Order: sequence, then C-alpha cells, then structure tokens
Amino acid sequence: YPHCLQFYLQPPSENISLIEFENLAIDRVKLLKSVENLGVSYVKGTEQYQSKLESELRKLKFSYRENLEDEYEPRRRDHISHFILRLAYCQSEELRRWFIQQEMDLLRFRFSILPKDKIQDFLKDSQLQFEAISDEEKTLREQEIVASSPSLSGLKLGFESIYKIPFADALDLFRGRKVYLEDGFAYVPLKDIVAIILNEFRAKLSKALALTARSLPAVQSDERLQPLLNHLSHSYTGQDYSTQGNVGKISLDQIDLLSTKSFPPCMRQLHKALRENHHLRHGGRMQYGLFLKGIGLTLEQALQFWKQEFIKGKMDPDKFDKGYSYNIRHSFGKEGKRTDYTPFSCLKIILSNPPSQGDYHGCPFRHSDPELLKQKLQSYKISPGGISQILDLVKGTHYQVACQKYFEMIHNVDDCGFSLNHPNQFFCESQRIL
Amino acid sequence: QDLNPDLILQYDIRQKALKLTANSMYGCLGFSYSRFYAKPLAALVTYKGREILMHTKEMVQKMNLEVIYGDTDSIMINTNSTNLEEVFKLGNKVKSEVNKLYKLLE
Ligand code: SF4
Repeated sequence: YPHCLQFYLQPPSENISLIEFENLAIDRVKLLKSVENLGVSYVKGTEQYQSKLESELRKLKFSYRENLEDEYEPRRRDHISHFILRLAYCQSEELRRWFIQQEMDLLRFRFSILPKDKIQDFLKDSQLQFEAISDEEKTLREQEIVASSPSLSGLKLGFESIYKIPFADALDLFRGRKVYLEDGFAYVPLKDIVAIILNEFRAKLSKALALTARSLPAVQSDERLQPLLNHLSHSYTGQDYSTQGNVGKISLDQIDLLSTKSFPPCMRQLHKALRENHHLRHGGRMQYGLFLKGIGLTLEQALQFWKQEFIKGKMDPDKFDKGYSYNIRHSFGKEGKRTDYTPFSCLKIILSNPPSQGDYHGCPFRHSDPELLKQKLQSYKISPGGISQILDLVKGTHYQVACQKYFEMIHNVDDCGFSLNHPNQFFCESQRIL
Repeated sequence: QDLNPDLILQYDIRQKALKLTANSMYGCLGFSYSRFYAKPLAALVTYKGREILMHTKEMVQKMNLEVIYGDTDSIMINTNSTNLEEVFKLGNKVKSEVNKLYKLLE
C-alpha cells in the first residue's frame, strides 16, 4: 500500500476474520451507494458534493493523506473491500456497469483530493510511464500546444501540468488532430490526462471483472459467503437502523394528521386507502401494521386502532380477534423474525411484491405510472416545477432521491440532511422537524 | 392448411425430432461419456448460456414483472395480472423483445 489512490490490480493474500470481512463488504457497499445517490442528487463538481462525500469517507474511513493512521488500516480496508465487491458485482453486465459508474465517480473525486505535488509520485507508483515536462519546455512549446490544442479559448497556458506520453496511449485523443506531436510524444492538459487514465482503468476493470466472472463458480462453493455475496447490492439496506425496539409517545387520534404531515407518499396513500376502505390486502396490511409498530405505537394501541377501524369494516369483533389479533401479537412478539419482527426498509418495499389491482402498497414512484404520479402530486399540492424534477428523477429510476425531494418540498425546506432508505427514518426526521 | 392429417402428424413428428436433435447437439460435445469431450468449449457454451439467461432475468425485472425460478430449460414468471389474454400478450412482447435482442434464440 504505497499511496492513497492505488489502482486495483493485485488481489490481497492476507487472512482476515469473518466479522472484519462482512464489515468491509457492508461499509464499501454503503460508500458506493452513497456515491451513487449523491452524484444523482447534486452536480459532480460542487463544494457541497465534495464536502458531503468527504464527511461520508471520514465516517467510513476509506481514504486520507498518508500519516501513521493511513498506512495500516484504511487503504487495506479499501483494497479488500474493493476486491470483495469485485466478487459480488462480477455476476452481471448491468451490475458491472453500475459498479464502473460509481467507481469512476469515486476515483475522480479521490484524484481531485490528491494535491498537485503528489500526483507525480502517484503516476510513478502507477507503474505505467508518464513524463511531466519542464517549465522551460512548457514555455518553448506553449505556442505549438495552443495552436494544436482543442477549442480551449485563448493562448492562456496556465498552471495546469503538461506531461509527455507515447502516441499509442492517446489514440482517440490525437486521431482528431487536437494535440501536438513531437517525435511520437504528446503533450496534454490535466483534464485530458485524467480522462485517459479513467478510460484505461475502465478497460482494465472490464477485463478483470470478466475474468472474475469466469472465476465465480469455483469460489462460490463456500457456505458462509454465498448468502452475502449474492446480495451485497441487490437487497441489502445501508444500515437503515430503524429496527424494532424504538420508543416514543404517539396519540391514536393524531394518526390522520400525522399521516398527512409526516408520512412518505407510499405510506400516506396506504393510510388514506385504509381510511377510505377500512380493509387492506395482505401486503399493504402487513406493511402498514409493522410500520405502525416501528414508529413507536404500543401493542394495545395498535390492537385498539385496528379493531376500531374494522368496526367500520363490518365484520364480527370476535372474528377480528381470532383471525388477526394472533397475527398482530406474533408480529409484535416472538420469532418468525426478519419478516414480521422488522419494519420494512425502502429498498425492500421497491424490490419485493409489486402491487396489483386492488393493492396500494409498494413505492408509488416505482409501482405506478407517471400520469398517476402527477395526479397524486397535484392532490398533495406540490409546485409544478418541483413535480417536474420529481418526474425527471423518476425517469432516472432514482426513486429514493425522488422521495427525498418530495420530503423537502412538503416540508418547505432545501435539504433534508441525509439519504432516506426507511419509511420509519422518514417519519423520524419529519418528527425532528416538529 | 388443406393437408392430409396423416402428413400433418408426420410433419409434427419430424419437427419434434429436429427439436430433440438440436437439444442434444450440446450433449454430444460435453461429456466424458462422449467421443468429442471438449472441456473448454463446453465451459464457454455454459458460461454464455448462464450469462444470457441471467441477463434476461434482470431485464425482465426491469420491465416491471418478477421471476421466481429458472435453470437453462424453463423460466417461471409471475404476472400480477388476472387477464389470461393480457398475460399471453405480455409473454408475446417479452418473447419478441428477447428475440430482437438475440437473433437466433427461439
Ligand atoms: S422511496 Fe421508500 S419511503 Fe419513499 S415512497 Fe418509495 S418506498 Fe416509500
């Protein structure tokens, strides 16, 4: 581990515990998902993006300038975590494309982190040769570089470093006659340098991921890594943390106002459907019941609420008892865990059991068409421009970010200060707004 | 139409025989039991088959349905619909799109 950035082409050969193995896998999955969501929400170059992702790195300790702390733990964490993601992600072309997008975002940000003094030794450590030119050479060949340069306006050849490269390394660059050539050597600004290195890095990663895809069947024989490595990205929440066992004071009568002021669109419309129908299908019923369990409602409050609502449902109260009260108590109590003991996370809500005719569960952004999304947004009184970028985000299949933007719009705020993954987190933050 | 039913049965038998002979084409190449045992060639064919079936899996996930079971010889697809004709035309559209994605697959 000689430098912070590193190109990942030498797999580690150390020995680590299972707990550290899972910690690295989950931490790097969280980092890449955060990179995806932040890059979707913001522009890739803004200081807000830079500082927010720096804070994400600091809370996940994945990169920093060399010191006593950096040498042992963080860069090694980066190494093994990246390779276990290689194993997780080499399954499919779609996952490979996703991983490549996020790792290019990560590597470009990290390169922007590195100060200009250390980029020379980084390229030297990169094992592929590139020679920076001297100031005298730059001054002598400035006119040639400007004359042969791309549409960059003016003669200004600023502080940006210029390197010497074999011509075969920049084929697509020079083949447009937008660079000067000297004895088979090119001279290039920093933006095109990083473009070249990222293209080469994507080529090497594509080949390596294909090779690991050829190596998956042998390495999947293990039983303690199959159920994880099948689903690091597909169906794992990034520490949603809205686990059962929370506390709070909720008044049963206030449920309507709390639904219209603090519920994510899916749960809001589910509660309205319950109020207007006094009956739900299995999926929506279980979803809303365990959500109400999560928000802090106690067992007696939940039972009384559901019984009262089925009073308007017109079935026998003893039938209610025998049929459902067992199910609600089981959800609040004993095992059957991870399906009835837990509050549903957003990634689960979107990927599991899409609603059908007569169903109202499921995230509406992913499970209903844009015209009905627009109708619902009009019914919820959001500005037409806000609805416009909501639909733009829906076209970009970033449903969680769309829900985020809906949250700031309904709360009349700018940034929620997080990235939502759990409806109970949505509700907790809305209560934090008071 | 307007053909002798016996000849129709003969045509059906010939078509089914062609189907099974095709299906066994890969059989004759990958087995230590065979004359032409080609470990690398068989591995490449199986890798491509797994890749294409799995790609079909995620993309049919994209087209807003759900898959529940498939191993290189059948794909189980849930519909979330109760109209048989709608389900059939959904199958037809996914068949057509997968046929234009991969030319010779039937
Ligand atoms: S993003 Fe999650 S919380 Fe928001 S509406 Fe969709 S499923 Fe509900």
